[PDB]
Amino acid sequence: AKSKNHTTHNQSRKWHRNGIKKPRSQRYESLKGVDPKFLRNMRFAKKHNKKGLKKM
Amino acid sequence: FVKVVKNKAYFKRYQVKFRRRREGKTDYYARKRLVIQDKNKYNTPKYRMIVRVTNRDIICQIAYARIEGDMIVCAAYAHELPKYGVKVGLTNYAAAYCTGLLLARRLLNRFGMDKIYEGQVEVTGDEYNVESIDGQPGAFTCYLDAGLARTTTGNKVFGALKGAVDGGLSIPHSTKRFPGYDSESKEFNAEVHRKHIMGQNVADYMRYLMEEDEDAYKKQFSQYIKNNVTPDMMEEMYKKAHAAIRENPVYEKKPKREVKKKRWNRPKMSLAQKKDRVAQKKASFLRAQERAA
Amino acid sequence: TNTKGKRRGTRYMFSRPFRKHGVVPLATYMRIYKKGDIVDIKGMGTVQKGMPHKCYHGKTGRVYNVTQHAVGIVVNKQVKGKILAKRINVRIEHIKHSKSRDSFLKRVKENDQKKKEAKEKGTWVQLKRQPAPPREAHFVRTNGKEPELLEPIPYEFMA
Amino acid sequence: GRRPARCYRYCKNKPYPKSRFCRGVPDAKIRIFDLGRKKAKVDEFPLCGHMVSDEYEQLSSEALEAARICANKYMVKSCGKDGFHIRVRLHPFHVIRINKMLQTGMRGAFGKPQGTVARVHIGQVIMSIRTKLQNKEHVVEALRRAKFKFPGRQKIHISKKWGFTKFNADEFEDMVAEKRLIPDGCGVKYIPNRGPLDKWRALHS
Amino acid sequence: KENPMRELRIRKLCLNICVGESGDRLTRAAKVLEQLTGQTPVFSKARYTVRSFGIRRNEKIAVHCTVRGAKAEEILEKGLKVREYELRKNNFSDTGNFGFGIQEHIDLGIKYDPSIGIYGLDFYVVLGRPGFSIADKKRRTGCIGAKHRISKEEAMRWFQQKYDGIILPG
RNA sequence: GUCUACGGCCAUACCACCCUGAACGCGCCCGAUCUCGUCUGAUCUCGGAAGCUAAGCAGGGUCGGGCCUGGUUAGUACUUGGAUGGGAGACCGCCUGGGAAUACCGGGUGCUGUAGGCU
RNA sequence: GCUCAGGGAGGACAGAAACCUCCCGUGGAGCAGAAGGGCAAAAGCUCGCUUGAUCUUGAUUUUCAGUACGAAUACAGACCGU
RNA sequence: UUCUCAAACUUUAAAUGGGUAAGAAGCCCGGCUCGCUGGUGUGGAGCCGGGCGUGGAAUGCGAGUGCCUAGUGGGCCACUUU
Repeated sequence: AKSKNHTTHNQSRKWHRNGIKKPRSQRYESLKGVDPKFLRNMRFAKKHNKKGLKKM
Repeated sequence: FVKVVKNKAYFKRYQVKFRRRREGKTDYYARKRLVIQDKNKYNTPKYRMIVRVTNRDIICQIAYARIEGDMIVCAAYAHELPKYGVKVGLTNYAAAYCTGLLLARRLLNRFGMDKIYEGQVEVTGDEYNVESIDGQPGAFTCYLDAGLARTTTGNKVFGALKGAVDGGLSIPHSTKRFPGYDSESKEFNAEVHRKHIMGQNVADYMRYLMEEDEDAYKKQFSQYIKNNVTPDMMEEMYKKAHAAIRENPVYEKKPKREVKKKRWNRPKMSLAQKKDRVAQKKASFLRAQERAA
Repeated sequence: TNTKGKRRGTRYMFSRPFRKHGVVPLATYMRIYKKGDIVDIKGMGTVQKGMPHKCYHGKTGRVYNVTQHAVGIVVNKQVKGKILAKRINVRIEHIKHSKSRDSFLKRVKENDQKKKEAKEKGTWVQLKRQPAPPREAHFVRTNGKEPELLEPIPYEFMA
Repeated sequence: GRRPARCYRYCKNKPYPKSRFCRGVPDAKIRIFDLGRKKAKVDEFPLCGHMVSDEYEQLSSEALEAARICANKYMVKSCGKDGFHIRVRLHPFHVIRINKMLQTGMRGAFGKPQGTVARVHIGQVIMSIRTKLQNKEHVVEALRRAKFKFPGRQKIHISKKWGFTKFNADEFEDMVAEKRLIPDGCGVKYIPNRGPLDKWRALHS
Repeated sequence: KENPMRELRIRKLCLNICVGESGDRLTRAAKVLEQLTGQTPVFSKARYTVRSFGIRRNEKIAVHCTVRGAKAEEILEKGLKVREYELRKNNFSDTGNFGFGIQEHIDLGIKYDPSIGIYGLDFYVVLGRPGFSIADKKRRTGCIGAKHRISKEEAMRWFQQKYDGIILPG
């Protein structure tokens, strides 16, 4: 009782019924996966932005 | 009879190495680590101190990486020491040391950190290394490029490295390769290093020969005899030079004589010349055949 | 059922071009990558560390992270159904700058000089790339000689 | 001995040579590919005569062998042993597979090597016969004998070249005259005007 | 006229005692070369096990000693009397260098011993020119060019002119 | 005109052989006391400067090999889309667009960056 | 620090093959194993020292459902080696 | 030199095909923060405050987003590769 093993026949027809959606094109990317030596420093850059506000 | 190793097809196959690897001047394995910067710097120039010991000269440069071709920021050659006191013996450890001190104090002039970072003014042979001051502009950090020279204990390259370190350049190094390092017992001497720095390694050989015979001395040191260099003058001849470098490090270039414009060189034989030679040869071959019969 | 893996069918992809083996050109290591630099991927087989997977070889992303050796580059490998803006840590030898963005900002900066000029004057210069139009009516000078008559050569079998 | 050649006529499979992957193949029935007076000069066999395929089909090593024998047999009965040079300008490299039954079935099916077949394109030379200017109407007959030994359609072309060369018969005699060609065994050596002149000096000596 | 910077000399004299008799008969072969040369040799460890000859992989077969300069001339000097100041034509190699073989080590101011015995040592002369030492540096190395080499025909009229030693046929 | 030190692209730069190279260089080279190594001061290293550019090198040469780059081969091969086209098939033709590669044949033979020389 | 496979040409015993030299040698060797890719002052080879074959979070890749395990690439915090 | 070739060969090398880009989240001024990076108002990134709409290829179309969810998970045929 052998069967059909594999196909990709009807799959392209199915993928374009709701469309092959390009991913969520959003502003402000997350700082996820950024090197955590650089991200420490940028977090300190925002931490002390108050320091130079009377200059600003 | 055997096959031709270098066929008409060997050269279709054959890849040539890089021109600086073909000429046998650059180690691209050694260069691949020295020159390239951590790419999270974003164009911070990675400075390296180049020392290249020739037969008659010692070429000491400071360079940084550029895709066009690494740009030299400062360079002092050994043939600039005759304007400080070192007349002859240009290519010894003592004259190598002065060139390192020359390159150091010149760059520090060309930046404005001349008076800052004095370094070793009393030449010792200790492990001195430049430590930056809070407020004053930070010490110039660069790294030694030996080239294709085997770095055994007491290579002349480490003379010009010790010159830079005693000038005001914060270079990482160890005193394993500075002379006065014994490989068996593994201590380091200040004095035995200084014997090479001030040039008593040379002066003792001048004494050794002059004591032994006057044939093999007048051969070995012609210009030390010719230009009044005695073993007793030797030590102070470099001490006067060490303060003379720190007097006037700024370089005054040699002016060019006007280019008279004669070509010392054969310019390329053009197509109509290259094609006519063989046309004359195919006349010369056929005109000198008909005469035979 | 194919033999699964990572370097399966990369006999020619992560191969090096003919007479371009051996030492890597050192310009490849020392070109700067900022964040938001749109970068095209091409796995050099000589450097085995920090290779992309073969599904990214030829695909253009952009940098969200720069470390000592690699750049975190956001690429659009699709999937079966949808598309996923995903993040691969590719070492810099497997990477060039993309000249696709570097024909637009050249055209921004050039259509700004052609904007600044022809603004104050009242003169008007269209800045949209109008496509290659149907070519305008032109006179074709025949100069003395009649146009050459072509007629089909007859069949004659060579081999 | 083996199947009807109907079964392996058409170029079905990918070109499957005797290699490191396909080992255990028997030798082709065509050992010797050319015969006659093949130890001859260019300048004495001008008239080349070819057999040219109509179809994209596989001719067997054993059909090429029969055609070799049939063409040789007639040329000797016309011109004698030494009045021609016949070639076979195919080489049976495509290995033919046999899924042998003596109970196995289609379960675990990949054929053992049966023999070698010569894959032929359209307008491609199967056999070539260089002969003298006399025997123009014998190479036509000799190859027409051998067309019956092949499947599909073959066409006989009296080539415009000089024997087994790539140079025209009206130009070959006049190209050796200006030392642009050298007689070198069966074939000819075309000298370009591009080698070192010490080669040119050797020619005109 | 002549250019004395094209003066022909000996780069090195390469001597070997191939015994293939390791341990007892090889360590005593070192005493011969130290007498002959005046310097300690390096032992020749094998590449692979050949079984007909009776060697083994990395087993000490031979012992070699290369001598240079002043000493190298004197060691080659006395060997030529034992080959009676005459060499065959085909002793001389394509690339300038040559060699020959004196059969017994006793002929070189070396006296007999019932334990030392009757060794065979083998000479090879490396003929040189100023600037043959370009191709072995770590700085800029290069081929010496075909103009500068020593030929077999010139390596004769070195030996044939220098020593006035005849070069026999047959 | 040209070189040295460090280079960038990595044969238009390679390989073979031949000819000429002012000056500074670069080299062979000179020795082995120190430093450092070795079977051996050839190499590596150090201390030199008597003699030569002979080599390395540099530039030029070759109806040079290679390489790069055009032409050709050839709108051929192959191919996107099309037909109730042909043909027993094998396969081929047309329509609509794209369009290669050797053989053969010419042209070219390193450009050049920072820093310092020499004429 | 060297340069390999293989070949040329020489050298007492010594031959197809033991050893010592010179020359050529784009990889034709070797990189433990299958095969592919990669590599020449090395990734090969011979040595000198060695424990980054260590401890600790996270991110990411591959298979993928975009789950695991295995494997892996990039970091970062220590402590080390050279 | 020559005849004949390779799915597990290849210097070359298509057609169709896969990315990415074709602007206001964009460009150009400045200053300000940093414990990161350093010869260095250095290099980076982040923050405020700006000045600029000719909306910077063609054609068409209103897009976006979140839950809950059935059935299905035996398929088969033709064009062209295979």
